[PDB]
Amino acid sequence: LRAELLDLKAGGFSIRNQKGEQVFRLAFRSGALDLDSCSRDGALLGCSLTADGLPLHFFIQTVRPKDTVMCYRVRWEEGRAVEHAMFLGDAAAHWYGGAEMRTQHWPIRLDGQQEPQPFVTSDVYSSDAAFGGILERYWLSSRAAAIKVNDSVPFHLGWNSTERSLRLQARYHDTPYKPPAPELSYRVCVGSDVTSIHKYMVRRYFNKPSRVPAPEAFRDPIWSTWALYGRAVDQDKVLRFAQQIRLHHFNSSHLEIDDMYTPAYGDFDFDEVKFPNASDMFRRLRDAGFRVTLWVHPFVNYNSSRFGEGVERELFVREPTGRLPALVRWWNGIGAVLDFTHPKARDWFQGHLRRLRSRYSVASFKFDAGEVSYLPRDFSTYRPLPDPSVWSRRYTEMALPFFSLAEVRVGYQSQNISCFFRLVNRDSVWGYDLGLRSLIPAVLTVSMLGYPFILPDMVGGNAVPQRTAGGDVPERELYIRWLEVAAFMPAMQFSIPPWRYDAEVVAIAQKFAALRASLVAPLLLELAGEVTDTGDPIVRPLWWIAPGDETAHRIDSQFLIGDTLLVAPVLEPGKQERDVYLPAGKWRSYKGELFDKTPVLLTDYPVDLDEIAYFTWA
Amino acid sequence: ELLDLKAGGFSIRNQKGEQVFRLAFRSGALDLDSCSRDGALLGCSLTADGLPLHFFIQTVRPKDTVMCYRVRWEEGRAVEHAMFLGDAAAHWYGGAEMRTQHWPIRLDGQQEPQPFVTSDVYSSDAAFGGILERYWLSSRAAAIKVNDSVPFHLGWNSTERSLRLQARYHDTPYKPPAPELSYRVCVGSDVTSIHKYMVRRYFNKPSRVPAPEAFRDPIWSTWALYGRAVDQDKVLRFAQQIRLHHFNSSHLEIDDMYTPAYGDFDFDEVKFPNASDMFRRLRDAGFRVTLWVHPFVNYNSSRFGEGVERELFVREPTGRLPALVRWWNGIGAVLDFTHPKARDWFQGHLRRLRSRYSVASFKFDAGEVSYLPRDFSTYRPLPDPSVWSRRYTEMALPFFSLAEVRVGYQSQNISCFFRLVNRDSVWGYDLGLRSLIPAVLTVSMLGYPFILPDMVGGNAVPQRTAGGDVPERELYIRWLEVAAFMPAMQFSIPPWRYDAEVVAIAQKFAALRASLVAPLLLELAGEVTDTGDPIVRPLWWIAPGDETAHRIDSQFLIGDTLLVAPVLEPGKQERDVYLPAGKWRSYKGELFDKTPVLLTDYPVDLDEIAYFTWA
Ligand SMILES: *[C@@H]1O[C@H](CO)[C@@H](O[C@@H]2O[C@H](CO)[C@@H](O)[C@H](O)[C@H]2NC(C)=O)[C@H](O)[C@H]1NC(C)=O
Ligand SMILES: *[C@@H]1O[C@H](CO)[C@@H](O[C@@H]2O[C@H](CO)[C@@H](O)[C@H](O)[C@H]2NC(C)=O)[C@H](O)[C@H]1NC(C)=O
Ligand SMILES: *[C@@H]1O[C@H](CO)[C@@H](O[C@@H]2O[C@H](CO)[C@@H](O)[C@H](O)[C@H]2NC(C)=O)[C@H](O)[C@H]1NC(C)=O
Ligand SMILES: OC[C@H]1O[C@H](O[C@H]2[C@H](O)[C@@H](O)[C@H](O)O[C@@H]2CO)[C@H](O)[C@@H](O)[C@H]1O
Ligand SMILES: OC[C@H]1O[C@H](O[C@H]2[C@H](O)[C@@H](O)[C@H](O)O[C@@H]2CO)[C@H](O)[C@@H](O)[C@H]1O
Ligand SMILES: *[C@@H]1O[C@H](CO)[C@@H](O)[C@H](O)[C@H]1NC(C)=O
Ligand SMILES: *[C@@H]1O[C@H](CO)[C@@H](O)[C@H](O)[C@H]1NC(C)=O
Ligand SMILES: *[C@@H]1O[C@H](CO)[C@@H](O)[C@H](O)[C@H]1NC(C)=O
Ligand SMILES: *[C@@H]1O[C@H](CO)[C@@H](O)[C@H](O)[C@H]1NC(C)=O
Ligand SMILES: *[C@@H]1O[C@H](CO)[C@@H](O)[C@H](O)[C@H]1NC(C)=O
Repeated sequence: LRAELLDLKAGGFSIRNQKGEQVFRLAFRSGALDLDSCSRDGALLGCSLTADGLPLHFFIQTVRPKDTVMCYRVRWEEGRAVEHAMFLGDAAAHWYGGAEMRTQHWPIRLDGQQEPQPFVTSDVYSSDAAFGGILERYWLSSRAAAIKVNDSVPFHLGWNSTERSLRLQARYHDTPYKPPAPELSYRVCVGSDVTSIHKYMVRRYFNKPSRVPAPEAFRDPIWSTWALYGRAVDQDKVLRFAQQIRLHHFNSSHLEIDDMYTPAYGDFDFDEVKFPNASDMFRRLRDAGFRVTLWVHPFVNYNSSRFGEGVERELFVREPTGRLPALVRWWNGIGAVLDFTHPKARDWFQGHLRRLRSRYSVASFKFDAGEVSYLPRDFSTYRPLPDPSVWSRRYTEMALPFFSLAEVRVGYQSQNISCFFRLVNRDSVWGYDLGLRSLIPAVLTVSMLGYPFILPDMVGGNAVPQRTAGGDVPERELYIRWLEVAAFMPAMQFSIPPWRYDAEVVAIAQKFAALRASLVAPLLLELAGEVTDTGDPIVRPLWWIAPGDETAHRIDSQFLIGDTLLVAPVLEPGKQERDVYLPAGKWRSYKGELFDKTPVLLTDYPVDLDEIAYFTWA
Repeated sequence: ELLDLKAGGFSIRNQKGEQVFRLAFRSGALDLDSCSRDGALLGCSLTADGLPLHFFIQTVRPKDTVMCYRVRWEEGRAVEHAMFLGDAAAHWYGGAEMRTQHWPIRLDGQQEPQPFVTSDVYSSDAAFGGILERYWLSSRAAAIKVNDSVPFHLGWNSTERSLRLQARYHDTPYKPPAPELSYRVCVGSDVTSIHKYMVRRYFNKPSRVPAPEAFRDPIWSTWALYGRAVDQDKVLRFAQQIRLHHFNSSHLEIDDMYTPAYGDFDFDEVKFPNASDMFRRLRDAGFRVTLWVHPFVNYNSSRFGEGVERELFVREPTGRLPALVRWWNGIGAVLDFTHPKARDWFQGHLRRLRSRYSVASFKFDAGEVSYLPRDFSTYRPLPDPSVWSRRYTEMALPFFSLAEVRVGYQSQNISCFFRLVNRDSVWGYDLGLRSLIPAVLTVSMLGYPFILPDMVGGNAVPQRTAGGDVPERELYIRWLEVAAFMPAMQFSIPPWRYDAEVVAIAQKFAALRASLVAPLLLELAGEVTDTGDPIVRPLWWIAPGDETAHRIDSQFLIGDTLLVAPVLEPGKQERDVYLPAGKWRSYKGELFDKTPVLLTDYPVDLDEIAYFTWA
């Protein structure tokens, strides 16, 4: 059976574009159709029975929303689980989108075998199976086809590398999804090029942020206490850090005071031991020209002076019967988690944040955690969440009153929250496993999902022992190369500072701060103001401007800021040159060279330790 | 044998030809053409709808006078069989402690099968109480034991007078280690013989006897008298007042609340400034002391953190974190008595209280799985959740001599006292005066000889009290009188709360208990170890062929030789008394030797109980 350019068989379907290329192929894996049960009424193709003879609500509806776009609405509705296997295709077909992951490849590459698991916001820092804090049920092909899985679906995702398939599953057994009868539905749209079809899908499904964060956050470096000091942060260390930033002649968007400044997790005011005179600390920081943000989280531990208050006022996520709080474990221990569906728990959280601003003139907050992997398997909330990841959304709404200098590390339809979105903890390693090579794939993936204001975590990574190339801190060359690429991303955050290394590392950092300020920042601010209208990302893949270009489809070592700044950092140790691809148009190099014969690969393009290759539209 | 199997159910007859058991299949019907016989085994492979089935009936003749029928129905589809109680002449005993306790068993209205698990029935007429067994006995000398394997749920239907026996795994605290309903129906010559066979087969006997003074001297509890507000001064004033009114004491039981928070084991220094001195004074005044304990650690307990970190608590289903519970004293965790570490932790605190304060033993309160979460996990798995109650009652074993528990799930071989759940200060069968004999008989039937019928006069809860503030004078006296003849006797609201006559009546019944009742209780207690027979016996125990003895809920036996007939109604100075076969000497000296007989309008004044001794 043919529905426009879609071939339906018993065991699956395939779709072609007008050129006659196969741009989508899908197998039914929880059963087969009985084609004799299928009838066509206009654009609608419905089927009533499976091949085994079970009743079924299946349909394919053809929709022509534009002259150059054909969409296919698909529904398979049976307690029997639904699975369709979406084939990525041959080596020339490259896919983008889905979730932030621990090992982030661009284009998407998933190794081995994974049985479908809940497609929900998880902390992937320790897990290569899980799906990260920022995700969307959206996959885009370099062959100008895209799939959006319906928000209704109790959606689980697996993969099979042998047949290079995504396993799309709807199920209600062994999952944190509740019903408001499994149901897998989605829309496949086919366009003329990858950029056009992407823009159609983004405008249809994702909201835009309508505001821009503080302009200094797109220019001056952010300074975090976390990687430098860890939990042992205190009043003296914060002031010594602030002083050292000024003496080494660096600007600051703000200083972010991290874990731990409270006596217990759940308390909001300062530990009087480690911060004897917080008021004085903030007065000195204000006088020295530092805005300040504070690390906050949705947890109240059992030994918090606020745990009792939360239980009695019922501000916590509950066990399934909805009567008592449910205990959770996070990286800082055991307690409850605040229910952001509950107006009282929202007012309670907000009240403590407004008190910290009122008292200490704190500008905004680092909103840490927010993943449903830190909620119990099965739970209840003041308002029901059949889709559990909507809890992540509700937590990110806590940033709205302080959006201007706020960061969150989760996004579930959080795109219209006009704050920064931080990548989960990068490790001080070179590789794609949360390392230097993960940065461009991860930022591109997040940008694709409609989150323009991206903070790529910490320059040099978090320097976790056993996860650090160089033992104690990231090795010198890793720090420099990271610093360089980080200078061209929308927000830039140091923790382990340049003066931990040597005068040359400091000099390189000062150079990239100055270059960021004069070249990058004016363009970031223009593009940030443009988001409100266009909904286009700030960090763009090479294929954005060269959508018909197979090399631009594959590249993970280069990116664009808007359409006009092309960046090609060195991402390998012991290299003073790299290959640079210029995809289309005329490009002026940082040294003044005019390249007007494109597309072209520049072979062995010189880039010394203290340099990055960048090119501007001509 | 004498079992007729049809498609829709079966019936069983005794050798006299009476129908002693009738059961309907309610989750399907048998295809009789699928049934074949190999010796005593009758197996069937398909239902009437044509579904595959593991069904069998095996005939077993274990004794000359006993025929048993092993039945299995094994299908995720729930199994339900409806057991018919029969006509008005058929009377049934056993099952669970209930809020409204009738004898024989009477269940009103309609109840969908619900989990047959240890619950706190104080506020609930549907639920099954802390002491229960899947065991039902007929006055027609038939009994059923439901297999321990069954994920067993019980309902009832008063219209057809049926028990609804259900096996299901959906919406229940039962986990599997495929629903399965199996049971054994045994038929004997008389109700007492068949009961003794079933008890010896299924229930263990306690091999030890509690402290002899617990069967003689009254127990004194602070609970109904003082409530939570109990203090060091109040405990000492109570102890003094017991001595000044010339009463003996087995021991004084200090109840809720003596700790700063629930989960702490040592004394609140505010309400008990010098606990050591309090216990020294009580010891000098000749008082043994027991302490109220429970399996909960509240979130505001200084011990909650320790329990979380050492993982001593019942967990949520994934078995990683503690699960919070609500009980009558707030929100916290519950200790996992499947966990050796949590058992050692609990025991350690109890041994410290004995070592420090010379406390004799403990009141082990709660223990029902209705205070555990719907779905939970434990160090060792409990596919049958009520085994948690068993594991909690094992905490009494080292202090059994003066211990009480209020739950029993195969806890019979734990040689401590078993307390009825809170009696209310009312006359009726809803935890009132009329509930006492049915409840004690029901518990005795399940192989628990050492029974404590809670508090003389009840707990005096406002809105659940005949007389407002305390139980009305006549209720207190009648309760006191029947309580004097039960295996253990516990006052809380004391006689001197009322008047000199109530005190005098209490002193009389204390003296009578000491000289008549206590020597017999101790003999029968020592006999349990060998016979496994209860102390408190129904009239039908000695008169098993007697239809009147089958029905009576207002009389009981201590052993075979002491017959008790208390007044259980306000404004009555007489009652009808039934004497079964044999010769009886009344408390006034009258020889009744023309029996069985109904004594009509037998005089019993306010300060008296009717009792008779074998002659
Ligand atoms: C992953 O995909 C491969 C290829 O589709 C699956 O392997 C096939 O399995 C079927 C049985 O259903 C065999 O008859 C085929 O011969 C297999 N083909 C190959 C190339 O191995 C495999 O089953 C899938 N794995 C999972 C976990 O679903
Ligand atoms: C911001 O984005 C959120 C999330 O998509 C929008 O919230 C949805 O709004 C519609 C219309 O009111 C509701 O029916 C949905 O239930 C909302 N979803 C959630 C998860 O809250 C919100 O309206 C957006 N606001 C703007 C102005 O863009
Ligand atoms: C006391 O009673 C308990 C419970 O009936 C007995 O424990 C059982 O012992 C059997 C056989 O050794 C085990 O297979 C069961 O697992 C135990 N059941 C439970 C629920 O714990 C115990 O053995 C009895 N002890 C004595 C001496 O009578
Ligand atoms: O503790 C402060 C720290 O928290 C977050 O990182 C933690 C992460 O969420 C865990 O998965 C990991 O095991 O532990 C990390 C801390 O050691 C946060 O992302 C980080 O920036 C910092 O705020
Ligand atoms: O509070 C001590 C008290 O506890 C027990 O009785 C409680 C019962 O378990 C609850 O169901 C009821 O709602 O509240 C009762 C206390 O008010 C116990 O049985 C009793 O003897 C005493 O120890
Ligand atoms: C997607 O979900 C919406 C809301 O549940 C529903 O109306 C629509 O029909 C679904 N689409 C398909 C193709 O099943
Ligand atoms: C530092 O801040 C000052 C004041 O806003 C500004 O004029 C200057 O351009 C900034 N320099 C850099 C390198 O960011
Ligand atoms: C009762 O349960 C036991 C243990 O699971 C089993 O072996 C036995 O056969 C069952 N009895 C019947 C009658 O099904
Ligand atoms: C109770 O039994 C009657 C008569 O046998 C029957 O008609 C009725 O449906 C039963 N009720 C329930 C709730 O099963
Ligand atoms: C009370 O206890 C005393 C001292 O042990 C004992 O001699 C007496 O027989 C007991 N009397 C009663 C009525 O319990």
